Amino acid sequence: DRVADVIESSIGDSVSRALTQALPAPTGQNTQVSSHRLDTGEVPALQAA
Amino acid sequence: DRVADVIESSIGDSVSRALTQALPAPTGQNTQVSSHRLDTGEVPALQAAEIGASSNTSDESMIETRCVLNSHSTAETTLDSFFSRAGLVGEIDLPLEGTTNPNGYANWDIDITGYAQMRRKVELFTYMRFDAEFTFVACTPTGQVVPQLLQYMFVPPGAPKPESRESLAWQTATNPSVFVKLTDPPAQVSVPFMSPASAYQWFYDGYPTFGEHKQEKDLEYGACPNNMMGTFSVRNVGSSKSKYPLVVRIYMRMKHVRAWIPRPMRNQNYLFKANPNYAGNSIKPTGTSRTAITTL
Amino acid sequence: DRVAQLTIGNSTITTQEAANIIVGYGEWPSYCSDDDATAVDKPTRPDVSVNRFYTLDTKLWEKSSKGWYWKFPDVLTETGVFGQNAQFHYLYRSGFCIHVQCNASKFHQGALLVAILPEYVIGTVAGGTGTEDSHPPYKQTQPGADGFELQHPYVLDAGIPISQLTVCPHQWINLRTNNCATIIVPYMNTLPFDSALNHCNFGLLVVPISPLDFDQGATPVIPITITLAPMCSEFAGLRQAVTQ
Amino acid sequence: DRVAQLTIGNSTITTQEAANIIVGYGEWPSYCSDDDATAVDKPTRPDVSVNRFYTLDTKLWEKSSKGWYWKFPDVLTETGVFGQNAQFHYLYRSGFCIHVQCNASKFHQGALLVAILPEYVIGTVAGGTGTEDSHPPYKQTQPGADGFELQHPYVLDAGIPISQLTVCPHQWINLRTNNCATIIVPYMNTLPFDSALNHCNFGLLVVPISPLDFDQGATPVIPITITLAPMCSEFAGLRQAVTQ
Amino acid sequence: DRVAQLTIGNSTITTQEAANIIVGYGEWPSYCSDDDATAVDKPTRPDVSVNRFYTLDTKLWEKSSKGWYWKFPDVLTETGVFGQNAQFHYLYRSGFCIHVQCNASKFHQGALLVAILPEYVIGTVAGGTGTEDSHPPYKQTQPGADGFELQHPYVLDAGIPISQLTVCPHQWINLRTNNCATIIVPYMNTLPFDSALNHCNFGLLVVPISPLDFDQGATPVIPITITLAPMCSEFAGLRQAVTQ
Ligand SMILES: CCCCCCCCCCCCC/C=C\[C@H](O)[C@H](N)CO
Ligand code: NA
Ligand code: NA
Ligand code: NA
Ligand code: NA
Ligand code: NA
Repeated sequence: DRVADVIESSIGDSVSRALTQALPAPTGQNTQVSSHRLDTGEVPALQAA
Repeated sequence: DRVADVIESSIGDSVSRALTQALPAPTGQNTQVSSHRLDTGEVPALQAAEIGASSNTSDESMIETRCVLNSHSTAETTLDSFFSRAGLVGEIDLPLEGTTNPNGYANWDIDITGYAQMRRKVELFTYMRFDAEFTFVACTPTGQVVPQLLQYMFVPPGAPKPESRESLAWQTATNPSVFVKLTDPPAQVSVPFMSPASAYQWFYDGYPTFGEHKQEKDLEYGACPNNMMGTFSVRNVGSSKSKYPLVVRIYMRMKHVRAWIPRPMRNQNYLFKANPNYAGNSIKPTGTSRTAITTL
Repeated sequence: DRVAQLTIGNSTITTQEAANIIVGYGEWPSYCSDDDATAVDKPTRPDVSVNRFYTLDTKLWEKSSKGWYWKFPDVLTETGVFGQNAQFHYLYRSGFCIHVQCNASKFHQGALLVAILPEYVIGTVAGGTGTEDSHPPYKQTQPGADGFELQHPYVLDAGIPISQLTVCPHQWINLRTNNCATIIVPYMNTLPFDSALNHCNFGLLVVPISPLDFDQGATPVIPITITLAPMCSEFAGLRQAVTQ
Repeated sequence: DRVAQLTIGNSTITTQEAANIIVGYGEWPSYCSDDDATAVDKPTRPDVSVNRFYTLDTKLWEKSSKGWYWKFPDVLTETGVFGQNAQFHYLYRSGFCIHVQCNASKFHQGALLVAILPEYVIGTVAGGTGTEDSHPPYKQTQPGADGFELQHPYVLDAGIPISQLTVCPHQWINLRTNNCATIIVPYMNTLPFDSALNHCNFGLLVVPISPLDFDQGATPVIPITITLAPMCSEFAGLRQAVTQ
Repeated sequence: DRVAQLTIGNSTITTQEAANIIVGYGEWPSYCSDDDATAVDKPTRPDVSVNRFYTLDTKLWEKSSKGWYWKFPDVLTETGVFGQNAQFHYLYRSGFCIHVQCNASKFHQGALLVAILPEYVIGTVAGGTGTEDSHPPYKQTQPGADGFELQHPYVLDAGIPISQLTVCPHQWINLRTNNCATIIVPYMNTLPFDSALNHCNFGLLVVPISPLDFDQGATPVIPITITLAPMCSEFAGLRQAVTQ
């Protein structure tokens, strides 16, 4: 009855897909206890600006 | 009781492990709706030809496609559709005066490799198994139909080939023969797959016999007896010279065809029957050429 | 997937720049069925002594090389225990695992087409004019382990286009990508068994489609080595050793 | 994650040295709500004919380049079917997928900052002394597809620090790491629709923060190509074609 | 597995070309049991102030270098808070996390053997002839943080073969593979605690087994840096600071 590319079409979506959400933050984040970590595979310090 | 490497051994497995399966495909594949895709990690367009496999990229992943219900048949590209068409494979002359079969009889060595059209098609595959339908169109060199009676005889390898029009071999006590007048419609007959092999080979990379293979015998390279089906003999059914010059054209139509291992299609002109020789000084490109690569 | 190891018999091949493995016509080598066979004598299946990797001669890839080819049952008929069985027995049957290896550097370039052409019949130039019905000599139709060089690669010395040679089990060795090609071939013939001496089931073609190139200073010697191993070898019809 | 493919319309982009994808302000382009709209006429949403990748001019990265910029609704107003719709219609709305590409070798070096600056208003040097109230010419505020070169990149030709330009959707092209930057921008303006001719929603800035460098002998021509695709394009207020 | 991060105390080490981590004799450093101890006074376990990464001097790898060694409790006795505790207390106990780092380029080559040899007693050449009972000076048996260079690496300056030094916790730095070696050593001694001044539990050996090499033009200065961190440090028997 109606062409498929029109049915499955997404032209018209008025809602903005947001990848992030606003969370409550009434105070500065806390710090948690940390111990030594001697391991391979996990590298928190290495980034890619 | 028995050594372990013998129990767990796999020597003897006669079943061929196949990685692929033949699926139904009566029509061309359909196209499904496709939308934009902006993401990392997935790259349909990128391939690696080194692997030796053709690109598996589909239309849908390269552009935004609509839905198309393809109902185009794939029936005309089956082996039977392709090969089941009679084509010229032999031509026999029976003139009155000359040096080519002037005694009212001829022996044609059964070989469909004498004509380019038919030959190029079959040489697309290495092996082929099939039954065939032979039709014999006879008339004079002008195309005139004459009231003459002929006898065609299939002489399997080993049977006595006729040495004259009145040869005793024409008694056909066992060989199959056909008696027709040129005024009757072309004789037609069905032939089975008569090779001692499981299929005919358009290419045989080897020699038929053992021993030293000297210069003089290189004539035998590529000659496979499993393809040599015998001789086709023709004659004027009589004991005197015919009143007219004749020609017999032989057409072949393949039926119930099986084919294996495709090969590159003939690139150069054919020169001989028993081999793929080509003119080394006239090696032409597969196709057309142009002035520059940046201009049509 | 870029790394691989091929172990068979008492031989192992290693590679860290492979491009998957091709299985000719989607079929693994196998032994002959009891209904596909005719010879009534019980065959010999030597296994480990013949189904192993044999490394044949090495070729040198030059900026002007045309390409080479090897006929297969043949290349091995005078080597190891496989050769002995191929000589003592009338009938032979087997598949092959072919591994062509050629490495360079990240600064060299070029592409080799490694393909398998069943029933690779060789033709001649017919005296140039095409009026002379000449035939290829024994030294060319069955070159042995030293292989033979192509004189007219464009037509594969057989009047057929190399551009279509890819309809056959093949693989490429693109120096910037991989340094070897692996092809597994099943036994292909119209007979269950055949002579390893008179008949060559297929031919291995190694042809440079994209010329080798590099700047002066980079090692100029770039070899192409051929290693191959029979698979599911079976022999029958025992007698004395025959060379040809 | 280093490899990616962007398909939209009848165009596809490939990359094997990417650095993820940035979605400006964490929002994907979308069409206008029925409650955010005012224009009562039904808009045109040409889809595939306008939402595809358009490749604008190429720039040459020199060891002394300062940087360039492109105003966006603008760069496309005279190209393809997008341009036609932008000219025939009064109102326009859309997001963009910007893909800046620039490759070199493992021996070249340098870093480009690719950023999106909304409402990128250009200022002038005010006659040098700062006593002359001069204004940027049409050729500079809306440079078209050829883009325009920055005269004082440190202040972005607008009296603002480039060192803080990273508070805007951006990405870097560090030759030793990636060879392209992909940024997806939603429609940003204080109005649901606006003129594609009089207003430029944002500007694309490509600026060398770490100078290009290499040793003599390595190819010296290092281009920077800009490819961009509209997304969720909507037009309204039809009339005759207007150029400006 | 090629990348890693070692965080301990207020120090962090990074690496992108590692070769896993070795844990000497399959045991992690631990504190002394209540049944393995004798000293009755309560020990000090300063934790974060002493269990952190200390980076000692850097050595230069030359095409003719023989190798160096460092005695361990020793190298740290005059550094940071670890040194202070080692001087003020009679008894000391601890394990170590040793990280030797040395990077080059994809065009340099060479291999260093980084090993830990417990109770590494140094011998002398005995006056060459072997008739003089000479002994190694304090400067050589306990070289401090500057380490000491081997005069006869083949015999490790102690009459034992270096070819067998791999029976000790070790790792290699093969420039074409990795640029660092990480070894974690537990406290090893026949006593639960001992003096950090008079006794050296083990020695760190860094020896070039495959000479460094490169073509003229590539940076010629290739340093080898030693970073190490104590683990589970415990001290007892407090008094005044003693240097030796
Ligand atoms: C009056 C009865 C006439 C009967 C004629 C029967 C003809 C049967 C012909 C079978 C022909 C098979 C041809 C197949 C292969 C070619 O001969 C080879 N490729 C030639 O090298
Ligand atoms: Na919206
Ligand atoms: Na089988
Ligand atoms: Na395809
Ligand atoms: Na269909
Ligand atoms: Na006769």
